[PDB]
Amino acid sequence: MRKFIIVKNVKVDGINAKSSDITVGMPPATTFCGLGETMSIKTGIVVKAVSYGSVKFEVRGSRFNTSVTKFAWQDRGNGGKANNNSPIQPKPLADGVFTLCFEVEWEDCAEVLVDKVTNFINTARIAGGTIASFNKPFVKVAKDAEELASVKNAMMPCYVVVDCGVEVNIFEDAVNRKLQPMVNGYKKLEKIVDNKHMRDKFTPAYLATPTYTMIGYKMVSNVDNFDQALWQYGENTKVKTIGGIYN
Amino acid sequence: TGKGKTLANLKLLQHFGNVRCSFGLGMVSLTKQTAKQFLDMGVDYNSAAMVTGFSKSRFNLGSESLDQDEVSVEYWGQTSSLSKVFPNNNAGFKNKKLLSAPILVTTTDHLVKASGVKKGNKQMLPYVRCMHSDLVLDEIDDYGIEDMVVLARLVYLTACYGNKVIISSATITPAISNIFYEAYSS
Amino acid sequence: FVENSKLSKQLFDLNGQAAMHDQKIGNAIRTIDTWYEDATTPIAVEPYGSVVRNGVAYRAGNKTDLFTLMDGAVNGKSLTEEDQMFVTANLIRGGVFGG
Amino acid sequence: TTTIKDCVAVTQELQNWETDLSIKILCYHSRFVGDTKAQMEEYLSKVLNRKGDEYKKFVDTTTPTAYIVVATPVVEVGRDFDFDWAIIEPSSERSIVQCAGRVLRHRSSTPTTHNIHILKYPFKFYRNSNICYDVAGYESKGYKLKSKNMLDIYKKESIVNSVNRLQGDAAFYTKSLTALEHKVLLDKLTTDIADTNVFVGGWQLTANPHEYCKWRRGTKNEDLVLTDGKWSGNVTTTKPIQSKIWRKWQGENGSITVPEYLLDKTICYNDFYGGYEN
DNA sequence: GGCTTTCGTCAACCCTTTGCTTATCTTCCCT
DNA sequence: AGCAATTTAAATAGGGAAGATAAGCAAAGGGTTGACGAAAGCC
RNA sequence: CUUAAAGAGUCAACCCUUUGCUUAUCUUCCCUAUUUAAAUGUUAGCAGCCGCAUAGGCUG
Repeated sequence: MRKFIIVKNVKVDGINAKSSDITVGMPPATTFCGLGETMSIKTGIVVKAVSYGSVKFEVRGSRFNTSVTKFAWQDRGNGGKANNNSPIQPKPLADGVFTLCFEVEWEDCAEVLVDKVTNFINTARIAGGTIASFNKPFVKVAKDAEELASVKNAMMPCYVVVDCGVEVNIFEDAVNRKLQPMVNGYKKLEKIVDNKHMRDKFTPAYLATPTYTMIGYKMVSNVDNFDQALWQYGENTKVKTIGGIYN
Repeated sequence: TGKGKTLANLKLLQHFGNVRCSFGLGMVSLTKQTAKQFLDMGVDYNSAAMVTGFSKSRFNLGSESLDQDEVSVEYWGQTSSLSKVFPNNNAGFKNKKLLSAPILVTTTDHLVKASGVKKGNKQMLPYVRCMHSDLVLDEIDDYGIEDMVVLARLVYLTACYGNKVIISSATITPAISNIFYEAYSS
Repeated sequence: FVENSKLSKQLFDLNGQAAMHDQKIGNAIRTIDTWYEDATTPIAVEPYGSVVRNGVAYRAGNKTDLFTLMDGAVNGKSLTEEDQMFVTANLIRGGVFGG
Repeated sequence: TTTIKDCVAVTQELQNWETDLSIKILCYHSRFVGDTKAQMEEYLSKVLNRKGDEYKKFVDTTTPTAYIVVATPVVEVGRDFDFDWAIIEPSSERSIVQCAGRVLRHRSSTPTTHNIHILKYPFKFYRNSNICYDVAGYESKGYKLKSKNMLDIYKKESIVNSVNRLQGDAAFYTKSLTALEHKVLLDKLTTDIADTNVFVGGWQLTANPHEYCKWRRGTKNEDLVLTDGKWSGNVTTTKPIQSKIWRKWQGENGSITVPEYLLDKTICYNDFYGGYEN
């Protein structure tokens, strides 16, 4: 027995489009799983999965180059060079209207759940982008599978993410089978021995290289199983769909 | 089909003694068919009550005297003692046929309101009907899924007062037979 | 000529008044060709001796169409007076004679 | 067939179908006026009665004739009909078993080769390839067949009886009709209380099982009423094809039940086939 | 003893110019 | 002061012409977006 | 606590000029719109004269 809260038409601008070194565009499912665990921390409603779809999404720039951001002189000790233009590190920006659907388990009324999600989203930040606007979130429940599809079709219109898996690698199949690659998680390289320059000193830290899976965009109504669009934190330091690989 | 299912249901009801049952059937014409079977085999209108609550204008032509068919709505019957506690001595013709029927061959929607209603006192008459009478639901597979859910709710409510549920469906799915048994068991 | 008109036969109605086409008249001017092969009746002066009604062209496939006599005259082949008059009649009829 | 405009499409194709066979076409759906509908019922019950040879006098059996009845699921519920053969548009497996029960219902002679020809697809495949069996079937948005081909989801040659419905299979419900049926039946009529379920406890106190679980949940359904030959709303009587109609009963009183979706346009009531989209 | 400023150090390309998908709809039935 | 009738049929066919061309110029810019290493005053 | 955290792309403008799409066309034959019938619904609410009446009565 499943419960969901849907925030439709989440207009967000200033999204850090740099998903990884080789992916620029839509934020991956690690971003929205991070947003889900962020509310698990601030609001206390513990979130299993998030199904996110893109209503609108434009990467700022041309069709072959992204619009770089005019950097500001914010480091310490480079005064005197501040009159000249700051050097640009690559961070593409994008705008996106999203539709989010969080699997939550809740025991109180739907009004306080909607208010808690609204108070989170008013202080949230989708992929480094300020949430410009969002409709009032609404609670829908998936008692059975037809009710699961009711929740699924309540995200209309949006293009959700379905996992199609890695056959050999990322570049090969992106040309061959023409699917989109995105960060489904990370791979740990080395333990980090210096916790002085970090957010926490006690949380263990690892250098990571983003693993990618290959995904497709399908409209949420054309997705047969809603579990193939709900991304959640898998126990391989990755994220994964509940329904597995989309067929 | 064709083996006399409703006659076998009446036989099973009469094996335990005298009959008090509500034959709830889908369609008006299937209730008419079961009423005609009940009339021509052995049951008069002092025990049977065919209830179709729409007053359809489908009349039999050709010969009124040479018909020997077209089971009608009279119910000479016997008024039960429960009519004195209903509003304004139950009602006129229809609710007297509902409550006081020993055998109530009816369309099913006069029985599924026993489980409860939105607005008004329309629950009480099928509730008090199904309290003291058995329930016989024939070909429950032709109903909808929510219709079968509220029919098994009616089965649970009928079993709540010790009455006997006869389900008569050849193409039963284990799921259906199981959930109807679990409703009867609760 | 009509197609989708919900009316079987129209008539040329110049401002309502019944009239006949100028091409009908001009075809009847040039119905002077009595100089083809099976010359029994005058036919309309055409580059092929063609009539829509009879479904045949009286000067096709037998080297007396206007184009072969025009090529011939141009080159030097002396055109017989009747052939010459036919070529001149097609010239005053008009038409594209190139290809 | 499945729905009403499907029935009039099959009828209008068969009426315009040039063949040496003497096809005599009836329409047997539910959208009909009080008089007309009742007349169809009594006639059909007295011509398809095959326990005796009394029907030889209700039809012209002298001349070799194909008496064809194009019907919606109103024939597979509560009808004591006996056809020589049936052609079924697939919507659900219990429809297959019930329309098998309308063939050789009264006789005991076994068929030799084949007495039922199941269509390859429902007609909603050409209108909605995503979902086609939801009309008069247990396919839905939560329970979608992976393939809609009935070679994939049904046996090519099969003895149709109640056995496939009696057995009960939950596995492989996305590529077989019977397991799709059983799946839905255990996933809606489950041993839980939910809110629209069957063990309902705690909610009987509330109005929830009577609002979200509505008995005879249908569409809006307004009723266009024929009063003495004159229709009420946007009806516009029309003329049928008069090619192969065997029996056509006329109607003057009564009412037709039109969904509010089809109220927008004219239902175009006709004496032969009741409601359609034209 | 770092520490913060400014000047000197070290380089060198082969590019290509839209789809990705493509929207949440009625049979029974009786009141 | 509303009443305005019903069915029946709406044409078969033959044609939709090819031959010519479809300019040549000249433009289409760069201006900022550099981090380590190394002298070298300076707390 | 989401490759989290952060960032002003600004500016500027002369698309010019030129032009022959002409040429000739048979739409055409054919033919039954036929037959009915109450306009009823009181179908009119008037003309003088008795009077202060545009109150009320009388006359045919």
